[PDB]
Amino acid sequence: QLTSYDAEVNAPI
Amino acid sequence: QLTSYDAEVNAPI
Amino acid sequence: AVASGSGEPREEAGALGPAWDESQLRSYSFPTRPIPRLSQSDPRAEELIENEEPVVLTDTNLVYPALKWDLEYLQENIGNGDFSVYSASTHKFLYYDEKKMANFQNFKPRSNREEMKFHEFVEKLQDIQQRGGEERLYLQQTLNDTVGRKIVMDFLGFNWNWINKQQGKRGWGQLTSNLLLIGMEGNVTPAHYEEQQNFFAQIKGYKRCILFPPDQFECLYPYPVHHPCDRQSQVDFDNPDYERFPNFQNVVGYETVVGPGDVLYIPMYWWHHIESLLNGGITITVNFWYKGAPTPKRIEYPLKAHQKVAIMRNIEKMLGEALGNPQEVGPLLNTMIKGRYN
Amino acid sequence: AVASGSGEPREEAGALGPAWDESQLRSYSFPTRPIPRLSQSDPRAEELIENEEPVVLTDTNLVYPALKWDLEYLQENIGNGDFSVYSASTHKFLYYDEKKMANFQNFKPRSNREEMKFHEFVEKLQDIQQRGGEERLYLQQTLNDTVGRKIVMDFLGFNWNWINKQQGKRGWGQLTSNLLLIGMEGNVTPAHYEEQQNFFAQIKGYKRCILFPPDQFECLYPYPVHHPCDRQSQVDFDNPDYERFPNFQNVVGYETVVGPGDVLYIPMYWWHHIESLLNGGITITVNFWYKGAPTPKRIEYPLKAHQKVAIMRNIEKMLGEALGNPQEVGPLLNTMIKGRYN
Ligand SMILES: O=C(O)CCC(=O)C(=O)O
Ligand SMILES: O=C(O)CCC(=O)C(=O)O
Ligand SMILES: [Zn+2]
Ligand SMILES: [Zn+2]
Repeated sequence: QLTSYDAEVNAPI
Repeated sequence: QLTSYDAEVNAPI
Repeated sequence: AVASGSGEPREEAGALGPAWDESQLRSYSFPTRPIPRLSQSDPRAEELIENEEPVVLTDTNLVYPALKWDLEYLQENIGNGDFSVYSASTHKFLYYDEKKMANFQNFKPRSNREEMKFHEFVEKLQDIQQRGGEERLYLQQTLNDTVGRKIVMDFLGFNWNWINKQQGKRGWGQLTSNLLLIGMEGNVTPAHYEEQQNFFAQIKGYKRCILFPPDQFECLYPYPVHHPCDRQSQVDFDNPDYERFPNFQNVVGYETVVGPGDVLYIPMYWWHHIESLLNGGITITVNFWYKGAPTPKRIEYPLKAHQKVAIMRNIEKMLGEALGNPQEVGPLLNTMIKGRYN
Repeated sequence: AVASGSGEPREEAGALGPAWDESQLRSYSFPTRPIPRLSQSDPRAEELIENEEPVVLTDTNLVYPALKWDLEYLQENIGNGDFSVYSASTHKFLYYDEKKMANFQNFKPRSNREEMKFHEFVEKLQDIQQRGGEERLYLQQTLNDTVGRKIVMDFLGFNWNWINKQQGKRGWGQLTSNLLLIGMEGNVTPAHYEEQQNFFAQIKGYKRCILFPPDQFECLYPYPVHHPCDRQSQVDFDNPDYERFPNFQNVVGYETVVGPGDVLYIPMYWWHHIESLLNGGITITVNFWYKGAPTPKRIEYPLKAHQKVAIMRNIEKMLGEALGNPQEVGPLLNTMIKGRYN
């Protein structure tokens, strides 16, 4: 789970 | 869970 | 020779001269080598995407119907939704997350967001040029269902066949957003990485894209994860502070200049710096952001760079949560390391 | 005046002179204040344990039947199990975890463990003194069911009534072990902390116990968690390296000298340095190690020092596991912080 990742980008969710 | 702790002491488990 | 950067400008068809020239590119302190510019049909291209390395594809027809877009056509057809338009008095449009600003009271953004209608954006833009002003605007808005019908018909004409097969072949998640970016010549988006995959489709004008692999994390000094500028480099590429950022002396880029019709694969976690060419007029781009593949249910060693980056982000996030306040994250990390691991 | 250290030595009953004197204490670079020495019946004592602060209790009768123990009585009664006996040519018996040594090939313990029968321990000890040798021994063995019957009867005579009410009142877990420690005069156990609670029951001879609160973590520089010397201070108290360990200049201790009949509450996570008085003859102690209370199902702020220590340990442990190798923990942490949080 330490290699899990979310999906943040240069734009509002 | 980051504040959970085990029970290590200066003696073999 | 091998740090050839963007290469010699390509010649436009019908002897219309070089598409741009070297004087239109800002100058930086680090060297760069070219990103490969290939045909969509070329196995090497497929090999690059498969390995999560950048490639400029020249003939995908991804956004063929958008190629006719310009301000008039869009003012006429894009509808009456609100568009986020950033305003600044510097060329650098540093991205910041407004939801994180409450925790960093002393963060003072150099760029301001104004919501406005497309026609207002074109007016404001027109006003500037006419009164010869220095302010800059960058419109950055996700495409959504308020857009008019011709834009809908354009979008639907995108090469979904080609890009859906990419999404499938790579095992990526869902398409999350298509950002429409419209910028004034000389605008820069400073270096950052994204936690999604990106096919970056250039429509109007020229952009120089400088990329760095995930393994340059140590040279690029991202802001703390809870800072508004999470994922963005702290380094001012126009005036690098080598005392604070010594390893920016070791940074090496991959670069290209994309124009109308080109699509740049920006692989997830790859750093990128994006500039609209000096004296190039306005630029338009639309991007395509996919969630990446699920991580293996079990991890294989040696770990890759991007997996260490994911780890580092999760450690900062968990610390912020456990300590109850993001500003304690640094003091704790320092106490962890000083005299013990440094 | 208020850094009074251990205080003026107490006078033994029947005018048998000071129990020890100041010349028997090693000298260190930091100051200390006294640990309170109280009666078991004294509400302040109860208040101290409740707050997890150290207190020497003078009249618990915890190990009353062990007070007659000496080498002869124990050689005669302790049975024929094996006893771990550490051997060294320095006064410092740095604890190390043998299961962690595989990962730190370059760790070279200054002390060696030899398994041997109690009678062999007394012989070896006798040999040394007679040939006037310099080697030192420290026997450190958990008490178990191989011990002879009088030892069983002694143990059973301990003040379980008093200590079981402590365990209950504090919400502690199970008693896990009773270590029997038998040491030669001038032996030192260098500073470390334990992840259990400890009532430390002195039986024969005198020990000076120097404690530091969990909030001195930054001054005491524990080894990395995956190192054999996890929980132990890196600092050589006899020759402190202020360049590597600058904050050891700020360290402040709590000290006491315990003798026969005294019990020292060493609260979980409190650092302690333990020395058998110079020219004091042999020492015997038996300790009582309890798991601490379960942590609250939810955490209240502000967090306490020992909870930050727990956090730091869990971050190191998780990193070691995720990276697949403990030796990568430091490089990762450093990459995390440099130019970002320091
Ligand atoms: O073109 C720009 O200015 C920024 C685009 C970008 O960073 C992205 O699409 O991920
Ligand atoms: O007395 C000694 O030398 C060490 C005892 C100790 O560290 C303990 O009981 O936790
Ligand atoms: Zn981006
Ligand atoms: Zn201890």
